Amino acid sequence: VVKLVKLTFKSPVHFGMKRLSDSNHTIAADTLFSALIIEALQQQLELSHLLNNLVITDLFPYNKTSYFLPKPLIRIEGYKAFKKLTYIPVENYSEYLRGEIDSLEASKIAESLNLGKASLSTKVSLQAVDHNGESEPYSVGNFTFYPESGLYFLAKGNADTIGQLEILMHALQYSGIGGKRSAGYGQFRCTIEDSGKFDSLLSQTGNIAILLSSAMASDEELVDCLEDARYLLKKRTGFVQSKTYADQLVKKKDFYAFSAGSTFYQKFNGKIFDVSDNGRHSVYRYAKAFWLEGKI
Amino acid sequence: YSKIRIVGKIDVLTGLHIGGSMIGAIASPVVRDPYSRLPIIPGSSIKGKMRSLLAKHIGQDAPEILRLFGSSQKGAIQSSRLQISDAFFSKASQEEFDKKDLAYTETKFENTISRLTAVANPRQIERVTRGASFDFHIIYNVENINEVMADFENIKTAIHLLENDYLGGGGTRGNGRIRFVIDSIDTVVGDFDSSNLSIK
Amino acid sequence: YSKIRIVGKIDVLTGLHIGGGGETSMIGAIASPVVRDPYSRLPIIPGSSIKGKMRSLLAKHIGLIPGQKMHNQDAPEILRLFGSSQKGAIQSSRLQISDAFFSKASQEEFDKKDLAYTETKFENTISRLTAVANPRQIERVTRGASFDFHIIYNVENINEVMADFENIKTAIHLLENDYLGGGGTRGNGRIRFVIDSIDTVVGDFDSSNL
Amino acid sequence: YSKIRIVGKIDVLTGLHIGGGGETSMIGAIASPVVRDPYSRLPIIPGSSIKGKMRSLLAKHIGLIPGQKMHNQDAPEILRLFGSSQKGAIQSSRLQISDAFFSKASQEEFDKKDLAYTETKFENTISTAVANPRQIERVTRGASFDFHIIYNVENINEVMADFENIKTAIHLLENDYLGGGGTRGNGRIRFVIDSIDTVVGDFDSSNL
Amino acid sequence: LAKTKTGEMIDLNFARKVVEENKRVLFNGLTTSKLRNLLELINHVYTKVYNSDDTTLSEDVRDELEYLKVKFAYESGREPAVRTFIEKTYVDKLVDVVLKKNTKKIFLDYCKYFEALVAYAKFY
Amino acid sequence: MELAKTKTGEMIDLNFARKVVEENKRVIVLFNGLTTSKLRNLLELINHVYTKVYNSDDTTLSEDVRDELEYLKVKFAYESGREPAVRTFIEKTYVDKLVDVVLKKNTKKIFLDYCKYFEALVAYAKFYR
Amino acid sequence: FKFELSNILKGARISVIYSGGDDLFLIGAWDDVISKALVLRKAFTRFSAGKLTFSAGIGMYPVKYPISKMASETGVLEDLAKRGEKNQVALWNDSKVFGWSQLEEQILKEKMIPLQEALTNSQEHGKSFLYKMLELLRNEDQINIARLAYLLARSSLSEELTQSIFAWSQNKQQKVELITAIEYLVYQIRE
Repeated sequence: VVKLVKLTFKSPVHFGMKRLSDSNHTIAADTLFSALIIEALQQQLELSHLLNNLVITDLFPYNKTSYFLPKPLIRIEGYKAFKKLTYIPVENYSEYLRGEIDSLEASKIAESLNLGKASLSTKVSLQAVDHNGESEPYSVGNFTFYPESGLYFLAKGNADTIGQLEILMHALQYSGIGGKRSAGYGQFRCTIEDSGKFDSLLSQTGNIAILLSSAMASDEELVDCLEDARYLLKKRTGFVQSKTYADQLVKKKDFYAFSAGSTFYQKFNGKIFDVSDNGRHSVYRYAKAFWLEGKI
Repeated sequence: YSKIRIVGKIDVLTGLHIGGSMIGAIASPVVRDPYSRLPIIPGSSIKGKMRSLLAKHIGQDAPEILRLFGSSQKGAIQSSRLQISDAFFSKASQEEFDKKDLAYTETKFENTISRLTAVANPRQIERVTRGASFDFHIIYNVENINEVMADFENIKTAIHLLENDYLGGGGTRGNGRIRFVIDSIDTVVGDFDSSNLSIK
Repeated sequence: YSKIRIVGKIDVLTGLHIGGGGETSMIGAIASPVVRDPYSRLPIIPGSSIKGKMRSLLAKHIGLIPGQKMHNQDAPEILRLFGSSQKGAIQSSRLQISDAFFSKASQEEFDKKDLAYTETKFENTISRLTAVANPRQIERVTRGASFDFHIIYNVENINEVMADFENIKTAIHLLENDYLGGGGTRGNGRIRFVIDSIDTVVGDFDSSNL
Repeated sequence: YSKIRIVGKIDVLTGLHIGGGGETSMIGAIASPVVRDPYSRLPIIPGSSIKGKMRSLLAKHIGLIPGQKMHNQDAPEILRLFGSSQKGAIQSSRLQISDAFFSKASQEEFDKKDLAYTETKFENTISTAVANPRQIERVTRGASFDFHIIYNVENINEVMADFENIKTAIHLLENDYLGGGGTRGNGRIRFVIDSIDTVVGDFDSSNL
Repeated sequence: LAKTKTGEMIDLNFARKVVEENKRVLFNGLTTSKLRNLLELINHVYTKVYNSDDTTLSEDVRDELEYLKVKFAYESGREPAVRTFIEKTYVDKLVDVVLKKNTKKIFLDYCKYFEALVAYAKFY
Repeated sequence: MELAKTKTGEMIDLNFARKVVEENKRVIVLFNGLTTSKLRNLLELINHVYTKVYNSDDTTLSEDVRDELEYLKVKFAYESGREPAVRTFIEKTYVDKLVDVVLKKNTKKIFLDYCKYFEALVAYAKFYR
Repeated sequence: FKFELSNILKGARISVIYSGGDDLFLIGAWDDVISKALVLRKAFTRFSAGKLTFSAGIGMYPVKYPISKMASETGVLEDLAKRGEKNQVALWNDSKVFGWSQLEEQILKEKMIPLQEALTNSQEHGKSFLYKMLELLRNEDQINIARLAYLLARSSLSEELTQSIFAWSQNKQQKVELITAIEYLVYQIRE
């Protein structure tokens, strides 16, 4: 049961990269899945459905006109325009896979992305000032989406899993996503419905398979999948966000996952990876693979 | 788990200058939405001002302050009950300012008479114009039902102080007087009841 | 924590000229307009103006330390009242002056008798050599106007509230004897603090004595 | 820091005319109206006029520096009394001469005698012997305005010299004219001091 | 101010209309000096009303306006051109209308009408 | 700007103000001998009503403002009669026609635009001298 | 970009943070940085004999401004300068993207230097006149052209300079250059 979930962000969102100052347009599937797991823990919903039957996709830009998908990593025959290009609309995706898109069209597509404006809010901490100290400046990156634009993701799962996802997303609307939530960022409203265009696009058979989420194969299937594969091993890491994990904030075990848009000739079913060591509970890093087939 | 939505307005009783350039221009421009250019109140500023005022009222290391506004101390990790989103220039106030053709932000010229040379150093500070209303959205998290009444009493005290104490800016010199208007208090998530709960 | 509210009105005497933003003025119009509240286009007395003027007067009355340069080098009473920013000794300003907006009573009194809130005063500048006069149009608030002023005192040390309010009264007396605005040495800015309603808006502190 | 108040009255001798810059006037009337207080619609002697005239007269009496271009180049005593704006040498103006409002006693006297506070003197300008009619509104003779002067004690030792300069300036202003049209007679005035009191500070005003 | 014949309203534009109607010479031989004397007669009471703050016309002002009517009648007798000017401009009736109104606003409106008469007579 | 059209049909704006000042500039006597002081007197007559409307925020012109505008027309006619140069200035600049136009329109914006046109006239007269 | 770049920057108060194959990043005195950027463009034209061009971004920051923030903002300026027509320098704000010849000659030589000459020669003028001009030019209300003409008429400046300033103000793509020249001059003549 594929469900497209669109998110319109009332407030600017951090979605920070490794730096707090750094701001990203979107977040990977692991971040959204961690948010869902946190919400399920708060809402006291069972995690079996999310861990087993739920397959989500990296949040992707969408404008007033089209929905954007990550640029597939395929051989192309003005390479700089393609390299700077990051997201391709749904209709142009098949054309890009076939290779009909040229450098001028690639630049036009990259300019067509009207997701939002990235800014760097400058803030201070006055906690030290009371204690005979000095204010500490810091910077929080943010990405203010244009009113029609937002972030969408496809979630595939069982009907019960889809309903639990609906409840979790309804709660996450007010919980928020990304960084510096509960400090004025990350608030959004989500609308989840069946998407005809994505249901048709996913129901395709092609010689190549494109990752729609930050995923990583298990050690048994990596040998099969990695052959003839064009990918981008993105470093996913960070600190654990929970109250019961440890007395203090502890970094997650460093993880490396194939980025969205990576093309594999042989598909692999991703695995929920545990990146928690010496903690009271387990930290789930979502690396389940959402695949889109295509012909090149 | 319950989530209580608090939607209201912040009325700028006296020009609000949150802040955060060109020669002979505003050297301290207020924070604005990068796309719409409308002046906004960061949720960080509201949260910090409320936390500081409530800390002064309680006295931060107080358990109420840590639970309400979040804590990351060793052995004390507490999610912030109050998620105070950025207050945005309300559409009604935007229309009111478009009528009469008034700028959303005023450039207030100030100077600095020194004690040594008596010379004046000038500054042009941008302030959100008086009479502007910001739509503020806050989410309260019910981690413990027994603590909800005490937390909302603390929020009421903080809001009263923030109605008496300026918001972000040079408020001791007048820049930042605000008034809170609580339009609604609803429980978006959960079966909790917020009818008795009142911010003001 | 206690917050004491001083709500009253400042009644103009000679007419004060708190200069505005120096916006683009019409040729032959007021060369130096007053600061006005943009929403109501009414002249106001900024809280920064009152605070700075009374702080400077109080510092002069107490006595400036020799070779004083920064504001944070004031007397400890002035630093305690109006605040300090010295690194490692940041004292919070107990006094939070607010902009004194044009009072509704005086606004109605000016709507009656067909009186404009601000009057354009013509002045000149006789040259020291050529004896030529340069015209100048200065906007000044009318003498009969009144501005509702709002101050808030924060009770940080209950023992020092009496001394701080005595300093506040001394500064108000100085400001009444002095001017509040631009051109006071030429007769623009005389005021008086007629109404004073000191009440404890927040806390258990008793402000009846104050 | 001592604020010394000099309160008194100033009474016109030949008719004071401080113009208001012209205003809506019927043809042949109110050609050059006098400056009036907007609130009471009453004639007023601006503090700016008194201070400027006294400063200029004191500068002339002391002696202007050759080729003086700005008022910040007067004598040091004048700069310490009436203020200075020189770069790096700013001197606070101890004299804070304020607007001389129409005295209530004189206003009620004029009301009792059915006399207008201001006389519209009708004069002309002979050219060809062609005149140019004009109605100058000058303050009626015998009208007293209460003047209030604040003196700040920036330096205690200099108070005697500053007040001697103030007395000299008052003497010059009484001897000279005030406002405009002095060469034609209108603008001669007289000071009647009521009391010099040190409202603020420990300084003694009895000697002053 | 007042209503003329056929619904016409006394106004500065009406003053221009009267001046252009009587133009041929003006008002069957009116000169600038006679109108100037009439304006001088207006000037004293105008200044008296302008100085007074009270909206209601003072008693001495009303008596001055009655004497103004008398002096207008005398001027009309002295010169036929002045009589023609008065009857064409309806100034004499305007003085009575102002007295009836007993308001500073109506008096200043009448003074502005007479000022417009003088200005348009000078212009034409 | 966007006030009215001249008899010839040329649009009236700040550019038209500069153009008419340039046309009447004769070498520098402007508008057939118009001295600066006469123009400044007309500008002060403008500035009275300009301040009255600038303080006010009402979109429609208040009745007192309309009466002062009609009195302004009267003063313009009086100055035209008293000084031929002022008459030429008003005729070439079409100021009186613009006053009746703003009286017809009865808008704060159109009055402010007319005041800006008069200010441009004064500024360009000072500049082209 | 390794040796001749060092030869070009000889007496300037500039520290070259790095200079790669094509990328160059240097922080120094604002006026020195702008002047040496212009000199570097001229020497690049001389060495490349036309042909290759380069586009740059110049930003002005306080001394205590964070290095990361300065680098990021200057990179944004350079990216905007690259956008559309290349061989452009984005000076200070994003509104001031100008061609190299436009910045070197049409702004500094054409407008900034005459203004500096007038302000230094005039004994009755100063920074206040420059700031009044700047406010009139930045107001952008279509009426401030007349007020600027009035100010210039009362200014008692050079007749040719007065006419040049009025002509620059009356036309876009030259009013912004005059604003840039005035801002550069007032920055230069700060105490």
